[PDB]
Amino acid sequence: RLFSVASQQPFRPRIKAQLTGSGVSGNTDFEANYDNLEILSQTIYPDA
Amino acid sequence: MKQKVHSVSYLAKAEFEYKNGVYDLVALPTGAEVIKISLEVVGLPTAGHVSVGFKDESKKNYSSILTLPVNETSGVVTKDYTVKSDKIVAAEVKDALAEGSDGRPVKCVLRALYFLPSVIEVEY
Amino acid sequence: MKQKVHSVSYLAKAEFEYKNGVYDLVALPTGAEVIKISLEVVGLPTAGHVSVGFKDESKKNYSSILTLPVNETSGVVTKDYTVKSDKIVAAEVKDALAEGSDGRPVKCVLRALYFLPSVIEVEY
Amino acid sequence: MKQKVHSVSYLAKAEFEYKNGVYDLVALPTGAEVIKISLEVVGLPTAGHVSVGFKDESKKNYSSILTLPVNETSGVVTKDYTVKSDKIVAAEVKDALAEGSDGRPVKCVLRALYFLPSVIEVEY
Amino acid sequence: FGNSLRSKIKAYSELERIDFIKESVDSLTTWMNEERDKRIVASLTNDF
Amino acid sequence: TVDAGRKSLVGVDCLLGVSKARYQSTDGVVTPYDNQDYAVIGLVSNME
Repeated sequence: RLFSVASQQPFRPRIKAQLTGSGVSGNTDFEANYDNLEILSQTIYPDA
Repeated sequence: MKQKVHSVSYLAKAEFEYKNGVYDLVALPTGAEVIKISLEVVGLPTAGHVSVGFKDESKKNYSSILTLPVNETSGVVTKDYTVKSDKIVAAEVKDALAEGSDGRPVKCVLRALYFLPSVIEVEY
Repeated sequence: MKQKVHSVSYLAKAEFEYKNGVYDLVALPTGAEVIKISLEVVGLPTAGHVSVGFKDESKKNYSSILTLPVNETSGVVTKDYTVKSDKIVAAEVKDALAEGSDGRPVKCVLRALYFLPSVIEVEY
Repeated sequence: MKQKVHSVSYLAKAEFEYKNGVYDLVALPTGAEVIKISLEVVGLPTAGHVSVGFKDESKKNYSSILTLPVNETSGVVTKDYTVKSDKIVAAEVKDALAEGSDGRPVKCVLRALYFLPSVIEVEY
Repeated sequence: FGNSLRSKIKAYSELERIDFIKESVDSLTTWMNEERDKRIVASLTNDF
Repeated sequence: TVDAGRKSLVGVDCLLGVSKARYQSTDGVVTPYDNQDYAVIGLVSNME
């Protein structure tokens, strides 16, 4: 993939992971089990 | 200074009538942060033990964590627990006859203070 | 697995200055789930006892539940309590003179962790 | 009957792997109402002590409040604490070698239940 | 002085056939009426 | 919107002042009305 970054600064794409957390069942409050939205990043540096 | 903490806490109170048998007192979710288990005997027992412990929702995974003879009539677990598939707090009374010395039936009360598995991020 | 639990919890902290008298430390609602009472002595007392217990809002229904002599300087009630009309946690010091061995006045701190009577339904 | 109480409570759980060093387990705000500190050893240690105590965010103000030898493998602080600039709960292990008798590394879990400095007014 | 009632999850409320808003309003109006009347009676029958 | 919008909360509150009529003298002088219930006489009987 060719990134359209023309600023040639080190770039950092990010992805959003799938939720692998159990939820809440029945009348139980959402608060009893919050899920964690995780973002993963990677940085690309230039080379001369 | 930044961390994740459990911000949700529940207390479950359940009574049983202190005679031989097994009782499923408190239900806990996976990842629950059990921080206090207390057992109390209301009345004057004459003979018997109460053993509270953990067991599965279905299968026979009972294991006592706190044993109470007749005399002290109150106890608290000395240990803290993260719920890992042992999602039943249960209590069994192996020896017990009728109330004894009172004429009024003997009660046992179990209170379970536990924190929910959910976490939030806080910095101080 | 389904139950009703207490989801609301408060902590009340109150200080008194450790000399003879009666102090009304913590107020509790009817149906409150008192799960921890802790008493602490800040300083070096020389003589006296502190007795914490329960009493009515008005009438003279005082009854000690935890007695602290001079030496140990800290204590916790061994028992758990559901508030039934005894809606005052109170502490009395029958013997005490001036600070002693320090020159700085002796403090006593009482912390009461209790769950409100409200319940909610949860299944796990 | 009217008072101010702490209505917000958090639990912080942190693990370290039980070998010589200093670990900053729990961060507390100023005015936090620390009401329970519990330390647990998961595994079978062979030699060593764990000392939990309080220290500053920066400077070297460490002072042990609970010491755990190898044998009992669990402990709870006997005292209650209001956070006054000692905003780090820390644990140090001065003596420890590899796991011992197990082949699987030895864990230590610290749980800190504390009430936030915020207060609200309630009458019962 | 006052009360309140909290419902269950809306799915349960529509599943066990309770219209929580209307029922709660009615029952709380009732409770309030008896509370005012007990106030009146308790003040009235106080020290004689 | 108490859970996230799932549940609800119906609350009822009243502010009310009630008191048994008992008029105190606006000075120090003694009148047959001072610490006396204005219009109330108690009637006590063993209930059973």
